[PDB]
Amino acid sequence: EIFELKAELNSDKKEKKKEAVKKVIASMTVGKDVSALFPDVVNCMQTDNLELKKLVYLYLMNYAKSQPDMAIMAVNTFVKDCEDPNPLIRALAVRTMGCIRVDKITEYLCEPLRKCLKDEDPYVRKTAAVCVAKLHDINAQLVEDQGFLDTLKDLISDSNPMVVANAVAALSEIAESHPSSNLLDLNPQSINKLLTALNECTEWGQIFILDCLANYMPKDDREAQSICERVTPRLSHANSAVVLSAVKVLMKFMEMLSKDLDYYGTLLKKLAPPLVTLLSAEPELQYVALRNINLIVQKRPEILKHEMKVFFVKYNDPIYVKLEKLDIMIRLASQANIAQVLAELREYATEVDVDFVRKAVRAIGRCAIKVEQSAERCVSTLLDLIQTKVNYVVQEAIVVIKDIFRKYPNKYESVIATLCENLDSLDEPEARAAMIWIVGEYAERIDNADELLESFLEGFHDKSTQVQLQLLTAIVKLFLKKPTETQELVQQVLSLATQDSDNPDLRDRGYIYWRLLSTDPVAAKEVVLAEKPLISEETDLIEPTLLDELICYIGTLASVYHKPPSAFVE
Amino acid sequence: SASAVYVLDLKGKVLICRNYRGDVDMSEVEHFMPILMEKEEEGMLSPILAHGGVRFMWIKHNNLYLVATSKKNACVSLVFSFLYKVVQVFSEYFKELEEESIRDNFVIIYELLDELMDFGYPQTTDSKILQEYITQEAPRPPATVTNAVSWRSEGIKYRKNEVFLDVIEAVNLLVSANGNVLRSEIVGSIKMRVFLSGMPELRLGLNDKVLFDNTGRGKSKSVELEDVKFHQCVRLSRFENDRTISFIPPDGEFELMSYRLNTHVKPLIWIESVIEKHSHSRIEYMVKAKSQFKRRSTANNVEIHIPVPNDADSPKFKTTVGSVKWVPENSEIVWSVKSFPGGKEYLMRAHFGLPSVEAEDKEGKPPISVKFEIPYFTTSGIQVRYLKIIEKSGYQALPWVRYITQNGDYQLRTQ
Amino acid sequence: MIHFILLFSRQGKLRLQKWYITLPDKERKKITREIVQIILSRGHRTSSFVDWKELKLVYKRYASLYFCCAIENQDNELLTLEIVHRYVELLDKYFGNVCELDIIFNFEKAYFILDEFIIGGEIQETSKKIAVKAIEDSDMLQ
Amino acid sequence: PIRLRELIRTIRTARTQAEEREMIQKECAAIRSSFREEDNTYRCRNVAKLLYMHMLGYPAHFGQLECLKLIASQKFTDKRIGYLGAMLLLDERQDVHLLMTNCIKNDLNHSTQFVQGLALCTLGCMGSSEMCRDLAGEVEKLLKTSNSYLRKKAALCAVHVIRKVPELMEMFLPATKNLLNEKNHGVLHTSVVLLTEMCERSPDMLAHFRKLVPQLVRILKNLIMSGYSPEHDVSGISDPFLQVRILRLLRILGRNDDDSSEAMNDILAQVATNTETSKNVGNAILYETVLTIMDIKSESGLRVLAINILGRFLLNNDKNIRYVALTSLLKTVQTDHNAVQRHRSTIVDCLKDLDVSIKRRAMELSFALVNGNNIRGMMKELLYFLDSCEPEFKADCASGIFLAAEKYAPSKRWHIDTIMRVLTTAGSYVRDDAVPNLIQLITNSVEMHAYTVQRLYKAILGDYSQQPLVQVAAWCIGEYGDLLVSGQCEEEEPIQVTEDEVLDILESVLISNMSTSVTRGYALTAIMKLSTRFTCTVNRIKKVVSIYGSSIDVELQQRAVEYNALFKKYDHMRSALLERMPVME
Amino acid sequence: DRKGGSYSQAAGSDSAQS
Amino acid sequence: KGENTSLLHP
Repeated sequence: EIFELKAELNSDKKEKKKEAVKKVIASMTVGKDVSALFPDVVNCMQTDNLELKKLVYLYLMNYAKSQPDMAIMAVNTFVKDCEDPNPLIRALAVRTMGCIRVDKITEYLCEPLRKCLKDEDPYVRKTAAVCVAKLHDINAQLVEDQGFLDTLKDLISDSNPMVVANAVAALSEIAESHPSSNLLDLNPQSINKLLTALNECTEWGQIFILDCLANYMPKDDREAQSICERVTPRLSHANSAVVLSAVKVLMKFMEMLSKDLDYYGTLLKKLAPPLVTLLSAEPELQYVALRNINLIVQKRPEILKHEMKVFFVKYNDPIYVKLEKLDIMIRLASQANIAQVLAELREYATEVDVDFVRKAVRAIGRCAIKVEQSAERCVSTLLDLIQTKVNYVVQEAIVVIKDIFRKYPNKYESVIATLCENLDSLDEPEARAAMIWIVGEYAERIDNADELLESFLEGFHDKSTQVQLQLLTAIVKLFLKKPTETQELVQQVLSLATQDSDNPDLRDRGYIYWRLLSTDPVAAKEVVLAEKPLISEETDLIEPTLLDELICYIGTLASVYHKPPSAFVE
Repeated sequence: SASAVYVLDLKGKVLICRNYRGDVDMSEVEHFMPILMEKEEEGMLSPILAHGGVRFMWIKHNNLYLVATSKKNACVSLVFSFLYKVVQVFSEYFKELEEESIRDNFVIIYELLDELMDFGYPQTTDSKILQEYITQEAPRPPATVTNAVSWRSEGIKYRKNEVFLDVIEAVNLLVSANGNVLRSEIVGSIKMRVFLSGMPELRLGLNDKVLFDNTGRGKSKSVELEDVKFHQCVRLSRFENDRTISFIPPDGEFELMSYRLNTHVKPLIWIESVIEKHSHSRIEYMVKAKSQFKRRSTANNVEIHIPVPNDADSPKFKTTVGSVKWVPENSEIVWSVKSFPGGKEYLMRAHFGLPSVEAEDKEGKPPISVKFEIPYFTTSGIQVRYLKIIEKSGYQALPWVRYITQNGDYQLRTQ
Repeated sequence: MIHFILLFSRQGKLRLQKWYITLPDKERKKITREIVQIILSRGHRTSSFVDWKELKLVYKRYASLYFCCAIENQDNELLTLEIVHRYVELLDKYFGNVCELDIIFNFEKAYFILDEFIIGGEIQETSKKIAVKAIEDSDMLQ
Repeated sequence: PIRLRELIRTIRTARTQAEEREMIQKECAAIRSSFREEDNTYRCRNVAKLLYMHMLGYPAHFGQLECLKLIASQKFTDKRIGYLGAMLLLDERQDVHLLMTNCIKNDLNHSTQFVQGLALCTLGCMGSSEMCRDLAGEVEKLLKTSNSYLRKKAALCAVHVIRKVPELMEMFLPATKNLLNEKNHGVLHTSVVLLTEMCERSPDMLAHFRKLVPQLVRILKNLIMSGYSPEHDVSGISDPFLQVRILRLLRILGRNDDDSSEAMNDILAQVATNTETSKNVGNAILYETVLTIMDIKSESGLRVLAINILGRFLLNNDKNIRYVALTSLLKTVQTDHNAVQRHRSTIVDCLKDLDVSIKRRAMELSFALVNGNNIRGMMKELLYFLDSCEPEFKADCASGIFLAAEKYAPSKRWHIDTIMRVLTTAGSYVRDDAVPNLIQLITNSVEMHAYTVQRLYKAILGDYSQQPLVQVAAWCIGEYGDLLVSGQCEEEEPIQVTEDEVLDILESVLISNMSTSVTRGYALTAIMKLSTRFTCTVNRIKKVVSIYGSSIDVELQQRAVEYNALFKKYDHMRSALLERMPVME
Repeated sequence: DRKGGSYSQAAGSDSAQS
Repeated sequence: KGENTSLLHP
C-alpha cells in the first residue's frame, strides 16, 4: 500500500506518477493521513504536466503545517515556477506560496511576491494581490518590511478592474486587522476612480468596490449626493449581496445627506423596491434579509411603512424565516394594518409548531400593547384562542391577558368573567401565576375570587416561589378589598407562608404582610392596594450608538445577530 | 470571509474540503453534525451555525450541505453568494448534484475550488468562462476574465444568429381561508438563450410604464414593474439614465431581467372547496375550480392540489373534468387536468373514510396550491417592443421570444 | 424485573423494543432516544452499567447492534448481563448463526422468543433448551 | 398483500428521511385500504407491516380495531399477530384494551396450550388496573393446575396482577401454598419470585412465608450440590437465575429475625466460599450472597467473609466488578460502617477513574462514608473533586458537600467557610433549592454574622452572575446590614464597607440583565429592610424604589409600589414591620 | 411546436419613437 | 457491512 505508492511515485514513468498522485489526493479526501509521504512526493513535484503540478501544490498546502521541516525543499521549486511564461502556472505558484503556513517559507517568498506584484497579466496581478494579503495576515511585520502597502495602493489606480477590486479587497483586509494607524483612506478622487470601475467590475468585484466606501465618511452634501447617485444603479443588480451592499452604502451615506433636499426622498423611494426584491430571495438568504430589514427598520422606519403584505409568512417558509416574519410584522405593525396583522396572527395560531404558536402569541401581545387602538381586537383574539381549547394556546392567551391587564386594565373588567372559568387546571408556571395576579388585582368583577383561590392554596407551600408569592399577593389584595369573605383565608395564607414556608423572600413577604395586617388594616388599602404608576414597556429599539455602528456593518455576522462586531469575534 | 469551504454529506462525512485562509482547524467540521442535530431537535436549527468562536454558515444542497466555516466577522451575504455560485458552477459542470459526482470528479473539483476563490475572496464565478481554463477531459486563462466583459467570450461564431427568449410568468396568490387574497404578486422572468456570432450588444426594449411616460405615450397598455433586477451584462447606468436596457448577451441560456410587480386583478383560477368532514365517520370535498382567465388561453397541465386527511383511506372522487388521484406519499388529492380552457368550471366531490380511533396529534391544514400553466398568456400585459442586436461585423439577427404563464406561490388557505 | 429492553444498532437504529412499563408513545420515544444517545456516547470501559433515571441501565452489545435493559435498583447487576447472554444464546440456537440481517427480517420471531422467555420483565424459563423446544412446538402448530 | 420481508427491504432501500417517510406512508395507505375492506386472508401481513412501521417511528393509531378483531379470530397466525399488536401498540392508557378483556377471557379457557399461553403473556405484559380486576378469578384457576409449561405463566400473571393490584394478593395466598416442591427449574423460579413479591408487598405473609425458609434452604443446598446439569448450567453455574432468586429470597427473609437468619446462615456460609466467581455468573452470585448477608442478621463470620469478598472484588480491574463492589459498599454503609472505612483509599481512587458509573459510585460511597471525625479530612478531598469534576457532577458534588456540612459539620465557622467556598466555586452548579436551606442555616446561627457578612460582601462585589450566590449574599445583607457596617451613620475612616457600596451593588443587581426575577426580588427586599437596619444612607433607596415601581414584572412592580407607598406614607411605621424573622429548624 | 406558447419573433427597436 | 457477523460467533 504505502510502500507500493512510494515506489510508484519514485519511478521515471509519468503514467505511474500521475496515478500515484491521484491516489494520494483521493486518500486525503477519503480521510487518510498521507502526511508521512510528503517527502516522497517532493521529488515528483517539478513536472511539465499541469495536471500533476496542481495536485502536488494542493498536497503541499494541506501538508505544510503538519511537516513544516519537510516544506523547506519547495522554495526553489516555487521560485522557478514563479517565472513561467504561462500566466496560469505563475498564478498557481503565487496562490500556493501564500497558502503555505510556514514561518521559514514566507520570508523567502517576498521576492516572488514583489516580482509578481507588477506583473502585466491581470490574473498574475490578482494572484500577487491575494498573496500579499495572505502574507500580511500570516506576518504583518514581513509585509510591512517588504513595502507591499505602496504596491497595493497603486493597484487601485491602475487598469484591470478585476485586479483593482482584488487589490482593494486585500487592502481592506490588511487595514481590518491593522490598528487604524496609517490608514489606506483616499480623497474624493480615489472614490470617483473606484466608482468609475464599479460599473465594469464583476459580480464579486462589486462587493469589494462597495465595501471601501463603507469606511469613508462624506463631509459635504454634494459629495454625498454624487455617491448616492452612483450607488443608485447598484439596486438593480441580480446578485443578492450586491443589492445588500448598495443598500448599506446608501444608508451610511444618508447620515450626511440633508432631508430638506429631494435626494433623501428619492433614496427612500428607490430603497423599498430593493427590499421587496430581496425579500423574495432564497430561504438561506431570507434570514439575512430579515435581519437587515430589522436593523434598518429601527433607523429609517419610514421607507418600509407601507410594506406589510410582503411580510406575511408563507406556508412553505422555513422556521428561521417564519420566526423573523412575525418580528418584522410586529416592528412594522400599526393601526393602518392592525386588522391585517390580527388576521395573520389568527391564522398563525392554528399551526402545529409550539415555538411558532408561542412566537405568534408574543407578536400579537406586542402589537396589542404597542397600539392601544386594537386593544379590544387583541383581547377578543386572545379570548377566542383561549376558547380554542389548546394548552399552549391557552397559556399564551393567559400570558397575553396578564400582560395587557397590567398595561391597559382600565377597561379590562369585561374579560375577567370569561377568564374566571377558563380551565384553571393548567399547571404552567407562566400561566398560573399570571391568572393569580389577574384575579388578585381584578378581584372586583369576579364574585367567586375567594373560591377560585381556594383551589390554588392546596399546594401553595410546594407550588413555586413566584407562584407562592403571587398567590400570597392575591390573597392579601382580596383581604384588603373584601375582608368579610376572606377573613379566614388571609389568616390561613399567613400561617402557611410564615410557619410552613422556608423561602427567604417568601417568608419575608409573608412576615411583612402579617405585620401590615396586624398594625393597620386600613393603611393596607393605601399601601398594598394602591394605584401603581404607568408600567414602562420594554422598548425593542436598539440604542442609537449601536444602531449607528450596526449601520456600517450590514450583511456581516454582526448584523444578523444584532450584536457588536467585537462582542462575537474571538 | 469564509475560512474553509467544505462539502458535507447526509451521514456527516465531508465529501471534499478546501481551506482558504487556514484560520479554522479542519477538525471543527466534526462538531458541525452534532450541532446541527441538536439545533434541529430543539427548533433552533439555522443555516449559520456557531461552534464556539467559529461560525459554520452553509446552505442545504440536494444531498450534501456546503458548510463554509468562518471565524472573523465575515459577510454572511457574501458567503451565501459564494455558496450559490459554487452550486451553480457544479450544476453547470455536473448534471447531477449528489455524492456520485463528488467522489468521481475530485480531480476537476479541487481545481475548480482552488480557482474559484483565493484567501476567501472569490474572483471567477462564470461557468462558461471557467470552462475554458478548467476541464475534466491547461492553456492560458482567457482574456474575458481579465477584460471588463467577463460574461461573453469573444470569438464565438455560429452558422446562424438566433436568440430565443422566454417570458415566463409566475402567478403567486396568497388566498386566506376567509376567501380573500392577501399576497397576490406576479414576478416576471425574461430568460433568453442567446446564440449569435461575435459579441453583440443587445438593446432590450419593452413597453415599460416608465419608458412610455418618459417618451410621452403613457396611455396604452404598459407593464408597471415595481422592481426590475437586470443581469450582470445589463448596464445599470444605462437603465438608471433613461431606462435604456443595453447589455451584451452571454453565450447560452441566462436570466437577463427579473421583473416583480404586484397584481390587483382577479386570480386566473378560482377554487371553491368545502370540507364536510364527519367526526371520525367520513369526509366530503366539494371542490369547484373556476377559470377566470381569458377563454382564448388554455391552462395546460392544471394540477390543483387538495390536501386530504393524512389517515384517510378508501377514498372516492366524483369529478367532472380531469383525472383525480390521491397520493398517500403527499397526503393530498391531486386534481390533475390536462387541458383547462379559459372560463371552464370543474366540479369535484371527494369522499373518503376515516378510522374510528382519533389521531394522537394534530396534523395541520396545509394550503391548497394549484399548478396551472397557461402558455401564450401574459397576465401582466408586458410585451417586448424591440431588441437592438448590433454587431461590429454586421449581421441580420433572428431574435425570438415566447410568453409562458404559470402559477408560482398560488396557494389557497384552508378552513 | 426489567423495565424495558431495547435492541439498538451501532448507527442508532433500533431493531427490537419491549417495554414492561405503560408509558406514553412520545415519552417512550424520548426515553429510547436518550438511551441511544447515552449508549452511543459512552466508551468501551464504562463498566456496561449506567444509572439513568434511577434505573440500572446495563448495555452489553456482542456485535454491531447493541443491547439495553432497565433493571430496578433492587437486584444484582450481573443478573441482567447473564439474562441478556442467555437470551442471545437462545436466539442464536433457535435461528442458527444469528446476525443483524436476520434480526430485522425476523423481528416477529425475536419478539415471540422474548415473550416466551421473559414475561412482565421477569424470567419465565431458567433453562435454555426447554424454552427453545416450546418455541419450536409453538411455531410448528401453524 | 406485501410480505414482511419485502416491506423490510423496501424500507432499507430508502436513504433519505423524506424518502423513507414517503415509502412508509405509501405502505400505510395500502394497509389502511386493506383494513377498511375487512380483509381476513392477508391480515397477518398487514398487521406485520403496521407493526414494523410503528416500530420505525410511524403512527399506528388506525390499526387498533384490526388487532382486536384478529385477537378474537381462530387462526393461529392471526391470533399471534393480534397478541403481538396488543402487546406492542396496546397499553393501559390506550383506552382500547377494555374490549380485549372479553377476548382474553375467551382465550383463557382455550384447550390449546399456545393460545392460552399467548393470552396470559399478553395480559402480564399489558396488565391494566381494571383488566386484572375482571381477570383475577381466571388467573388463580390456572395457577392451581399441574401444567409445568403453564405454571410459570400463571405465576407471572399472578405477580403482574399483584403488582398492578396490591389488594388482590389475598386471593393468591391459598393458591401458592405447598408449591416449593416443583421439580422443574422454571416452576420453582416462578414460585420463588411470586413468594418474594408477596413478601415485599405486605408483611402479613412474611410470617406465613417464613415457615418455608428451611425448604428454600434445602432447595438451595440441593441446587448447589447438583453442579452438573445439561439445562440451566451456564459457565459451570447450575441454575444461576434460580440461585439469584434463592439468594434474594434469603436476603429478604429474616432480615429482622434471628431464627430465619440462623437457618440460612449455613447456606450463606457454604455459598460464600463454595462458589466459583471466575465467570460473571459467579461474581453476580457472590454479590447477591454478600448483599443478603449484609441485609440479614447473620453471624460475625459471615459479615467478615462478605467484607473480605467485597474487598477482593473492589480490586478487580473489570468495570462491572468495580461497579458491583461500589454498589455493595454503598448498600452496606450503615451496616458494618466501621469495616467500610478500610476501603477509604479505594473509594478516593475510584473518584479519579475514567468511568462515569464508577466515578459516581465512588462519590456516593465517599459521601455516605463521611463521619464526625473524617469530615474535616474528607472536606479537602470533596472540594478537590468538585473543582476538577465533570460538568454534570459539579452540582451533585456541591449538593453532597452541602449536605455533609449541614449534617455532620465539625463547627459553624468551618461549615460556614465550606458553604461559602462551595458557593464561590460552584457558580452555576449550585441548585436554587439549596438557597433556602443556606438561608435557614444562616438564620439559625446567631454567633457568626460579622465574618459571614464580610465574606458575603467580599464575594458579592467581584461577581454577580451567580444566582444562588447572589441570592445568598442579598439575604445575608438584608439580615445583617447592622453588623456588616458598624458606626457608618456619617463619614468615617476608610473601611471595607462605607454604607454606599452595598446600595450600589443592590441597584446594579436589580438593574443588571443577569437576573432571573428571583435575585431581583431578594435585592429589593434587602433594600427595603435596609431602611430601618441602616440609617446612614437614608432617603436614597426610596428614589430607587419609586423608579423601580414601574418595572415590567407584575410581582416586581407590585413590590416596588408597596415599598414606595411604605416609604412615602408609612415612614414612621416602616420600622414597625421590619423585625427579624423567626429562626426555625 | 412547443409547450408553453409558440416562440414569436421580436422587433429591433421602437420604430414609432424614432 | 458489520451486520452479517454473528452476535456471539458460536
